[PDB]
Amino acid sequence: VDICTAKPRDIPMNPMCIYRSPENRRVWELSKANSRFATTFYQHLADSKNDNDNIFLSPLSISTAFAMTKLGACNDTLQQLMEVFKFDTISEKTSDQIHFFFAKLNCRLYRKANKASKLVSANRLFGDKSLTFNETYQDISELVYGAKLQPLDFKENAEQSRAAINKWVSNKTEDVIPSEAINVLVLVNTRTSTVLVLVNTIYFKGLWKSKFSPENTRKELFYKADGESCSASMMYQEGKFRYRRVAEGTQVLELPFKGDDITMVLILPKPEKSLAKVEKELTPEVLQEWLDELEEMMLVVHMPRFRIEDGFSLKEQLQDMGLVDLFSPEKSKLPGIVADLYVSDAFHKAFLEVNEEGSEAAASTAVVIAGRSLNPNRVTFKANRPFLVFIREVPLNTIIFMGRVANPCVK
Ligand SMILES: *[C@@H]1O[C@H](CO)[C@@H](O[C@@H]2O[C@H](CO)[C@@H](O)[C@H](O)[C@H]2NC(C)=O)[C@H](O)[C@H]1NC(C)=O
Ligand SMILES: *[C@@H]1O[C@H](CO)[C@@H](O)[C@H](O)[C@H]1NC(C)=O
Ligand SMILES: *[C@@H]1O[C@H](CO)[C@@H](O)[C@H](O)[C@H]1NC(C)=O
Repeated sequence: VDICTAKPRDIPMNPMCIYRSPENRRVWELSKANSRFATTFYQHLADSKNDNDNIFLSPLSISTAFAMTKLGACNDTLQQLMEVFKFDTISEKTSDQIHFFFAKLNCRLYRKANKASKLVSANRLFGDKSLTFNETYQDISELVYGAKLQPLDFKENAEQSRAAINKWVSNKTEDVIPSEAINVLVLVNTRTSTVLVLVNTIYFKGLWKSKFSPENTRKELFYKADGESCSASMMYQEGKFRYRRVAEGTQVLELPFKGDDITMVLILPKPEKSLAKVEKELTPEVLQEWLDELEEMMLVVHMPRFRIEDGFSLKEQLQDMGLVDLFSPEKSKLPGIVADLYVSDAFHKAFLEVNEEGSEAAASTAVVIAGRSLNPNRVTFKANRPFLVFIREVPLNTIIFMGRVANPCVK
């Protein structure tokens, strides 16, 4: 039974606790949901960080992790999830249906093979070796999120347990891997013993559709939010890119990878406007508006060559966002997982490496453009100051990664 084809009827979905939201078409709406959480969570994460600190994460990964957890959710815990991750914005739907749409979203995201640009997703459950897990939870987790259940000796050998998990992450999350994201959820019982660990991996390998030439790269000044500056490696190139100059100076620019399914969007505000303001103003609706107004346009592209990485606890922000019960040893309601449970820890680790090739291994490459004469009055895009970055799947319109480049300088 292939999920990709299977209809809603074919895949039962024996849901323990069902919840009705207030008042491909579905797959498209889930992406909106997923994107609403993304930008929101980013704003929270941003306010908790310093302006000149880089930010990077994969919100798709996060949504997926907590969607998996939602499988056993019940009562308020269930609702809070549906609300915090905006799953309830798919008007008049139900807990279990969200998982059908995710099965579809995943298919068109990962199963659809044919690269030049590679997007792979790996999910695994690591549950206590000596417990009896609910078979519906098992099956559905496997079916929908392709997550298998591996037993570990959490009780008597937590040390070796951690090793087992890491040996697996390494085999998945860093062939070369220049961009990835890892999400870990620790589920514990009232006794402070690890019952289950949810692990989500997503990583991307993509060659620029219009690659820069290393020969044209040169050390130049990047201007930090602290008013100082440092030496960045500026990549350079001229060409046809989807672009748009929106509200008060802000430049939006799309750089697609080979395949055209996956692209990198940059958001670069004028020198006199702070990235902070833009971040605060970045509502899901505005963002969508910007992506639409994008039109091909010959221009020059000055963009630094960088490697950013990030790591943070999901707990605080998620709580402030409404997700309380799930972390509350007393309130946490996840009955559908074992035949109590609460989330003790939820951390996220990610990094993105970009260069003349794209999200790929640096290479000794050159470029020759022969009979070209471009209007001396063309637009220029010089990212020598902090700018946002998304890596979205266009067809499905989902934000795979996102972050901020506040300092690309390597020193
Ligand atoms: C695992 O949880 C599932 C719900 O996700 C339970 O399945 C239900 O079981 C009850 C009684 O056994 C049936 O009346 C329902 O038809 C089943 N489905 C639903 C959606 O409720 C199941 O009981 C649990 N299994 C174990 C071993 O605890
Ligand atoms: C949770 O939902 C169940 C049935 O879905 C219901 O019986 C119960 O009253 C709700 N609240 C609690 C605290 O169990
Ligand atoms: C992961 O391990 C498998 C063996 O199951 C091996 O075939 C594969 O090459 C490894 N992948 C990476 C990225 O190391």
